[PDB]
Amino acid sequence: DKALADGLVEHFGLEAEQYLGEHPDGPYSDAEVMALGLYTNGEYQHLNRSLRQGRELDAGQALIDRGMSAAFEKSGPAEQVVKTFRGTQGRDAFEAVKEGQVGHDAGYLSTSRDPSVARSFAGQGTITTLFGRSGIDVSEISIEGDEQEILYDKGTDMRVLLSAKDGQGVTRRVLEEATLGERSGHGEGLLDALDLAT
Amino acid sequence: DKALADGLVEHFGLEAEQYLGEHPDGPYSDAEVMALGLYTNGEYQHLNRSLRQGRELDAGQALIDRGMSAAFEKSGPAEQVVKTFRGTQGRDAFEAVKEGQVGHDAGYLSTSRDPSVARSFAGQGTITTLFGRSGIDVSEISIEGDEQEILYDKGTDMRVLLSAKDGQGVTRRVLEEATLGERSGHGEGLLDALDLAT
Amino acid sequence: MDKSELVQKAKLAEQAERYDDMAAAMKAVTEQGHELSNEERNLLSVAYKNVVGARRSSWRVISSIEQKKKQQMGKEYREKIEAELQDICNDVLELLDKYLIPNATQPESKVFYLKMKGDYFRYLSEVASGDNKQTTVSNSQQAYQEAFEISKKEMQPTHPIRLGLALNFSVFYYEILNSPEKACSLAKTAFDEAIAELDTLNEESYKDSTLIMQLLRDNLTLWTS
Amino acid sequence: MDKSELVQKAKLAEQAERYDDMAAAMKAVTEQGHELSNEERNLLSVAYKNVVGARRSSWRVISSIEQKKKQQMGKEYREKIEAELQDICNDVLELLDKYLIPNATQPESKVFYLKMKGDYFRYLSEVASGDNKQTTVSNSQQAYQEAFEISKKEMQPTHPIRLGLALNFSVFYYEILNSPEKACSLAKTAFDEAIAELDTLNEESYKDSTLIMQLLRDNLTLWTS
Ligand SMILES: O=C(O)CCc1nc2sc3c(c2c(=O)[nH]1)CCC3
Ligand SMILES: O=C(O)CCc1nc2sc3c(c2c(=O)[nH]1)CCC3
Repeated sequence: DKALADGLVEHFGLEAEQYLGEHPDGPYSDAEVMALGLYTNGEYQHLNRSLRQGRELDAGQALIDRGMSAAFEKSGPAEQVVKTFRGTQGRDAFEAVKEGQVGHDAGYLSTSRDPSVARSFAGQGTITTLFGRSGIDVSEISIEGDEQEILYDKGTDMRVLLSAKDGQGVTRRVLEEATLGERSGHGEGLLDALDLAT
Repeated sequence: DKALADGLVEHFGLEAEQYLGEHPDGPYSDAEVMALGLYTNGEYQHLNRSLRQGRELDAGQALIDRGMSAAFEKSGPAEQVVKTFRGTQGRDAFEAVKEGQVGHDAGYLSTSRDPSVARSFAGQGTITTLFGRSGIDVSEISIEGDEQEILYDKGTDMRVLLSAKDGQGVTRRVLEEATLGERSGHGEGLLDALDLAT
Repeated sequence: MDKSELVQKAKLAEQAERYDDMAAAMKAVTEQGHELSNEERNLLSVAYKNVVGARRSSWRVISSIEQKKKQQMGKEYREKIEAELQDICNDVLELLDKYLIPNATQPESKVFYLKMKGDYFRYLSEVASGDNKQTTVSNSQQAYQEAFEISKKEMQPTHPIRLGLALNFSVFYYEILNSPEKACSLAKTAFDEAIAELDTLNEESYKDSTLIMQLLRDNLTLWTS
Repeated sequence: MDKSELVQKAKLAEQAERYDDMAAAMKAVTEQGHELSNEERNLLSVAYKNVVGARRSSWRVISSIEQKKKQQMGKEYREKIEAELQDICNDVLELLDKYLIPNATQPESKVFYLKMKGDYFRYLSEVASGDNKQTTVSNSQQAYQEAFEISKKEMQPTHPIRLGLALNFSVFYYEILNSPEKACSLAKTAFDEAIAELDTLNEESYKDSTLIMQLLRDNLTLWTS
C-alpha cells in the first residue's frame, strides 16, 4: 500500500523520510518502517496519551497507529521469550490487576532490554520487566540513547506475576504475555523438588 | 387481627365458617384456620393458577394468600424430615431445574403423604415425592378423601435429587427443601463403605 | 486391647490417612469373633477399600503405559502390585468367611458382606491368570446373586445396600464378563423396581439412595451409546 | 540394574503414586556413587519429600487431637510415626553425606543439597526429645547458613535455589527456634536483594522465581500482624 507510505510523506516530510533505508533485510514495508520510527522516539508520547483516556486521534497519529498495528501480525512472533523493561513516572495500567491475573493496556507498550534505561525513563515511579515474543525488534530503526527497543501491541494482555513496592517506594513489577501462561518459563520440576512451607 | 378474620366472613360466609373449631390445640388464629381450610380443598386450584402465570389476584384470593403466608412463619418448622407426595397432569415447575440443583415454584406446594393420592391427583403425568419440615400439617382441617395433607410455602426452594421417566412414561421425581441440603439424610458413612464404580 | 480401644485407634489411621494401619486395625476387632455394629462395619469396608483402591489406581496406570524399548521389568514391577492385591483380597475373603459371613445375624448386613465378598472376588478376577482367572469369577457371581435374592425377596427396592449391590453387579458383567447384554439387563430391572415404589424411601438415607439411582441411569444410557 | 533402567522404574513409582518404592528407587541411583543430573536430582527430592510430607501430614494431626479419656496409646501410636520420620531423615542424611554432598561438582547443586540437608535436620527437630532436640538443630543452622554464603557470594539473587533456601531458612527460625525476629530479618534482606536486581532473572525459570517471592511477601506481613 504505497498510498499509506505517501500519507507520512504528505504529512511529515523530511521527518518521515528520516527512516527509510534503515533495513538490511525487510520483513516490513516502506510505510511500516517510517511509522515504527515515528513512534519509537519520539513522536509517540501523545500517541499513547491519546490512545489512553479514550481520546480522539490526530491526523498524522491516525496514519501512524493504523500503520503500526498492521505491521504486528506482519511481524510477530518468534522465537523465544525475551526480557524487556519499562519504568514510569507513576500510575501504570497494571496497578489494578490482581496478582496472578491478566490485564492489557489501552495504548501501546514501548520497552527496552537495557536495565539502565529501565531505571529509569521519566520517571522512576513504577518500574516493570516484561516477557514475550510478539514485540517488534526495532533495535535498529530508532535506538536513541542506545535503548535497543522491543515494542508490543496495545490490547495485548499481561500476567502480573509479581507486584511489590521498594524500600524507597519504587514499585517494581513483573509481567508476562497472556498467550504464554501456565508452564511457560518453569524449571522442569525444580519447584516441586525444592520442598517449602506454604 | 380480627379484621382479617372478618374478611372471609364478609366474602365467603358459611363457606369460610365451615372451618373454625377444627382445632384441639391452636398454634394458629381464627383467621388462619379458615384461610388454610379454604385453600387445602378445594378453593385453591385458582389460587395457584393465578399465582403462577404472574396474574393478578381476586378479591377473596388476595385475602387468602396473605392469611396463608402469614401463618407459615407462625407455624414452621419442627421437627424431623417428612415424606409427602404430589402428582400432576404434566408440566411441573421442576422440569427445568438441573439434577442436583435447587428451584422454587411460583405458587404453593399442596402435597399428601398417602401414596395412593400420589398416583394420582389429576393427573398421572408427573409424580413427585418431597422431604422437609416447613409444611403446615393440615391433616385435620381439610382431609377430603382422607389425604392427610402437608402444605409448604411458595418461593420455597427444592433440591431435585432425581428426575427419571417411567417405562409407561410417568416422570417420577424426588425433591428436598433447600434449607436441608448437604448431609441431611445420609447414612453416616454407609455410602463410602459400599465401594462402587463411578 | 479392649473391643473399644481399637475403635479409637481405627479412627486414628483414617484421619491420619494411614489406612495400611487401618487395615490391620479393623482386622483385629473382627478377629475378636463377635458381631460388629454398622459403625465398625462401615469403617472396615472403608479401610480395605481405600487400600485396595489405592493399589488399584496404582496398578491400572502401569497396565496403560506398557500397552501404550524394554518393558519386561515394567511388567515385572506390575507383577509385584498384582502380588499385593492377590494377598489383600484373599486375606479379607477369609475374614469374610470366618468372622463376618456366619456372624451375620442381622438381615441387612447379610447383603452388605456378600456384596463385598463378590467385590473382592471381582477385584482379584482382573490380575488373575488361568488357574484363578476362571475360579475367582465362579464364587464372584455365586456370592453376588446369592445376596441378590436376599435383596430381592427381603430388602426394600429403594434401599442403599440393595441398589448398590445392583450397580456393582451391573459393573461386574460389563467389566469382568464383558457382557453388557445382561449388565444392562440387571440395572433396568433394579432401576425400574426402584422408581415404581417411591414410598419405599427411608428419611434416614433418602438422599443417599437417590445418588445410587443417579448412577445407574448414567450407566444404562452410557452402555447404550 | 543399569544407571538408566532405574530411571524408568523411578518414574513409574511417581506416576503410580507409590513413593515408598520411589524412595528405595532413587536411593539406588545415588548409591551408584556417580553424580546425578538435575533431572534425577529433582526426582529423588520429589520422592523423599512426598514420603516425609505424607508421614508429616499424618503425624501433625495426631499432635492436634491429643492436645485438643485415655490418650497414652494415642501418644504411643504417635510415637511409631515419630519412629518412622526419624528413621527416614537420618537415612537420607547419610545419603546426603556419603554420595550427594561430596559429588557436588556443580556449584548450583552445592546449595540445593545443603538446603535439603538442613531441611531434614529441620524435619527431625520437631519429633525429637532432649538428646537429639538440641543436637539436630546444631547441624540444621550449620548446613543452612553454610549454603547461604554460597547462595550469597556465588548465586544470583533472583535464583530459584537461593530464594527457596531463604524461605525455608525464614520458616526454620519462626517454626523451630520460634524467633520471628531473625526470621523476618532474613526474608526482607533476601527479598530486598531480589527486587533491586530484576535484570537478574533467567527466562528458563523467570515465572518459577516470582512465585517464591510471592511467598516471602506473604510471610513477612503475616508474621507482622
Ligand atoms: O507513554 C507510554 O506509552 C509509556 C511510557 C514509557 N515510554 C517508553 S518509550 C521507551 C521506553 C518507555 C517506557 O519505559 N515507558 C523504554 C525504552 C524506550
Ligand atoms: O395446582 C397446584 O398447585 C398443584 C396441583 C396439585 N394440587 C394438589 S392438592 C393436594 C394434592 C395436590 C397435588 O398433588 N397437586 C395432593 C394431596 C392434596
